[PDB]
Amino acid sequence: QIITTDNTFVSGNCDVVIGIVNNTVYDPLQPELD
Amino acid sequence: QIITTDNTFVSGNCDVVIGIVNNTVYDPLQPELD
Ligand SMILES: *[C@@H]1O[C@H](CO)[C@@H](O)[C@H](O)[C@H]1NC(C)=O
Ligand SMILES: *[C@@H]1O[C@H](CO)[C@@H](O)[C@H](O)[C@H]1NC(C)=O
Ligand SMILES: *[C@@H]1O[C@H](CO)[C@@H](O)[C@H](O)[C@H]1NC(C)=O
Ligand SMILES: *[C@@H]1O[C@H](CO)[C@@H](O)[C@H](O)[C@H]1NC(C)=O
Repeated sequence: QIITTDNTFVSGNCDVVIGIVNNTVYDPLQPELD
Repeated sequence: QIITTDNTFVSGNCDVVIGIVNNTVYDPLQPELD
C-alpha cells in the first residue's frame, strides 16, 4: 500500500532512528482543502 | 500525548459513566478548513 498519514504514525524528528529513509508520506485530506 | 479525536472514540452522553472528567478533545481537521 501507499505510505499515508492513515497507515502510519509519527514519533519525534528523523535524527534518533538508526536506519531511516527519506520518502513522501501522502495525506488524503489536503488534496481537497477547499 | 494530546487527547485528540484520533486517540479516542465516543459512546454515550456524559451522565452514565462514574468518575468522568470535563476536558477539551482536539480535532486535527479544524486548521485544514481552507
Ligand atoms: C548495513 O550494512 C552495510 C554493509 O556492511 C553498512 O555499510 C551500513 O552502514 C549498515 N547500516 C546500518 C544502519 O548500520
Ligand atoms: C534526508 O532528507 C534531509 C532533509 O532534506 C537531508 O538533510 C538528509 O541529508 C537526507 N538524507 C538522505 C540520505 O537523503
Ligand atoms: C473517590 O473517593 C473520594 C473519597 O471518599 C470520594 O469523595 C469521591 O467521590 C470518589 N470518586 C469517585 C469517582 O467515585
Ligand atoms: C462539566 O461540564 C458541563 C457543561 O459545561 C457542566 O454542566 C458540569 O457542571 C461540569 N461538571 C464539572 C464537575 O465541572
